[PDB]
Amino acid sequence: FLSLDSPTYVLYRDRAEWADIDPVPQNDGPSPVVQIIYSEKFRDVYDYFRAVLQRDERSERAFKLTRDAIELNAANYTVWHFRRVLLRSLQKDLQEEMNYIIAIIEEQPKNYQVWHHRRVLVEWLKDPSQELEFIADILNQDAKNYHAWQHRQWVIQEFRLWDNELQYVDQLLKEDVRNNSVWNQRHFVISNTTGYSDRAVLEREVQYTLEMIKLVPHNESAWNYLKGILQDRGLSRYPNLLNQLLDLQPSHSSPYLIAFLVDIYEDMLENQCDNKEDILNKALELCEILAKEKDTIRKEYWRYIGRSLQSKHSRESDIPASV
Amino acid sequence: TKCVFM
Amino acid sequence: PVWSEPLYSLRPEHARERLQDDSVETVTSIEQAKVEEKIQEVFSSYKFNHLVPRLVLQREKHFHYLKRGLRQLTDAYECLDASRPWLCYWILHSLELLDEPIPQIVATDVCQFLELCQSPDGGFGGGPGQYPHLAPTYAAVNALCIIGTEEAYNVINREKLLQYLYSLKQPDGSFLMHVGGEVDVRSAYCAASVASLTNIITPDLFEGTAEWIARCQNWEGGIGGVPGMEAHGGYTFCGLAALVILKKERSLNLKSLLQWVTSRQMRFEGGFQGRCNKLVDGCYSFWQAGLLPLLHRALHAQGDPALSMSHWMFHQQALQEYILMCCQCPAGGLLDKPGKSRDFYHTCYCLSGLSIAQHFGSGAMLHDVVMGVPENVLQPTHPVYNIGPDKVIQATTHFLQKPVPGF
Ligand SMILES: CC(C)=CCC/C(C)=C/CC/C(C)=C/CONC(=O)CP(=O)(O)O
Ligand SMILES: [Zn+2]
Repeated sequence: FLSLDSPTYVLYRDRAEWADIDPVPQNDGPSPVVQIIYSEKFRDVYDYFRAVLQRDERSERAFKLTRDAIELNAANYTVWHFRRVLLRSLQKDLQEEMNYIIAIIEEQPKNYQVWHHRRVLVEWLKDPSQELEFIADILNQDAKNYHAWQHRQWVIQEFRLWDNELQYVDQLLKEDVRNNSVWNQRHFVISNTTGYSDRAVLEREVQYTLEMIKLVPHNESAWNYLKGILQDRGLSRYPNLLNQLLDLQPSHSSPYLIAFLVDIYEDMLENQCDNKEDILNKALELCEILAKEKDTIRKEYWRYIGRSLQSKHSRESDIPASV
Repeated sequence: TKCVFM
Repeated sequence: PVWSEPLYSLRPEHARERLQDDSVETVTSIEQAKVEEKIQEVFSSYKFNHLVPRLVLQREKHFHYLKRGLRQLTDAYECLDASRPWLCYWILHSLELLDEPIPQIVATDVCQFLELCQSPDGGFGGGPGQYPHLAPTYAAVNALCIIGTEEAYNVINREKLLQYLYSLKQPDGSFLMHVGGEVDVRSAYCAASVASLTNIITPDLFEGTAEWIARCQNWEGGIGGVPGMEAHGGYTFCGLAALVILKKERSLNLKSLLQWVTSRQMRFEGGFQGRCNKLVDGCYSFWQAGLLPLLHRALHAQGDPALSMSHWMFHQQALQEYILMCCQCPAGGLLDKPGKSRDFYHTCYCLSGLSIAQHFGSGAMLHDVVMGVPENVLQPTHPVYNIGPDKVIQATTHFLQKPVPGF
């Protein structure tokens, strides 16, 4: 009807069809704190929203009013709640409402209320047919939109729409291999489908990650993914890993590779490896290179790791005070 | 720009 | 020495911390590069201007900005019309950090305002007449505790508050943010915070909550909003802090968590990013760095012997440098990063982060690091509630006099 931004928009207090209602001013008290000096439009819409909410007027005009209240402050959760009450009482077409929420999210995609509303609509309609494509469009504008990814996981999980997601993940990783949201999605898909225990899958994943690490040795996401998928079973469980990382030391070094070596040593030492001592020293040597040269921002962490390894793996660690 | 928290 | 630069971000070696894109440009690297270039200008400004760097926290300016904002805000804040108790909390806490007294006229007016935001059924809404929501409820409680008067404490209707929390509790251990609302780790934290402070925690209130939070920890080591989501500092702080309140930190893999948070500190900028491969932001000076005091306490409670006795496991100096040199608005107020406009949220969090970086405290041991002029020292903040440690003690003690609703 009358858009909040049309040049001919009129305040509610000047609308004939609203003449019967007395606006309800905000109750801030005698001497307000954090009082917002609202614009005319804002205060006018909200005074009328307060009026309908207080009367619990479940009408078409009240419904149209919430659209304006929402555009003025899409974070107003109270307005969203009342709008959902109206969607049910007035038996409003939910697909028309889906069209509305997709437009709103397009304009304010970093809002909690808009995504929650879309979710409720999908639940009500029990129809996820428009989701993956809609979300893909939002992700095309901000590939790291947290709410978008979260809604995407919900849709995929609740409706078992796993079939094409790894393909989607591969596409986005191609666009920006540094997109951590995509690496997280990659893990989400795999752990809920084949799992990582399947040796063929794990192997494939590691080959892929090491390959990406070679193309962009400083991309921290690939490094965190590799550690992420191997750390639970134990880094020491994979003997070839160490040798292979060392082979990248020359033309693919990074404080990331150095840190990984320390993690491998740490676990090797945790699982009584051969040459206990040779390993410990290699580790402390790296912890120092990191704390003093290659990763000083994390000097306090690296000093602590060095101190922890020392505390429990030095040849003296199991020796009684008397010896 | 603003940081959303709610 | 004379050639020695006391500021970490201005040392010649520091330039080696610039991003290495491996000649493979993506949106992420391009964005990171833009920020680093802007931050580099800030760092090099004293040099190109031929002046001795002096890191000063503009207290007078921040105070004016806060003092006025506590009373009146421009329409720029219309987007926060449903978060007024947060505005009360951010402002009061910033003032407390700056060691500015709260006049009793102000305190009483804040109390009355918060009473109006309180719902007849428990919890506080974003403003008078708005439905209750856990975020505004958490903020309202914190603000009333910062005031800490008998009046402030008495505003909280504890029986109803407890009823409210129960109405939001889910079978899987989580909580809704508000009736008909979304679920994520923030709610567990908001609920644990207000319930612990007001002493309304019943035997079963948090059944399964710790487990639910633990499921939010992912392959990265950090915590996401809900199980399966990317790790983020905001949610990680909420997850760990709530577990700390519930005395269940052990449910998490603390080693992978510590490794993840420490990696969130930007090598060049010195501040923290919210998640891997994203940009630095002043508010994470609290959400991210605040995890270290929590981790320290947890690890120490397990008798970890390798724990430092004078510093947190992050570069305290570099964070302070980032905040002081890059996050202050000349006119008052703090910000996300250079180029961003100030706001009360970032003012509250940049300062909370600065305080944490300045103060180390592990029981009897105490050690401060105050970069720049000594007047820069702020009052300490409690790493769990983000209010003064004294306000926390005062509030809990007062509420322990009352019995847990029901009995
Ligand atoms: C008690 C409360 C309400 C704590 C809030 C903690 C925070 C700040 C959680 C963050 C929520 C969130 C929307 C995360 C993802 O969206 N944020 C961004 O995109 C900012 P960035 O790029 O830095 O991740
Ligand atoms: Zn921020």
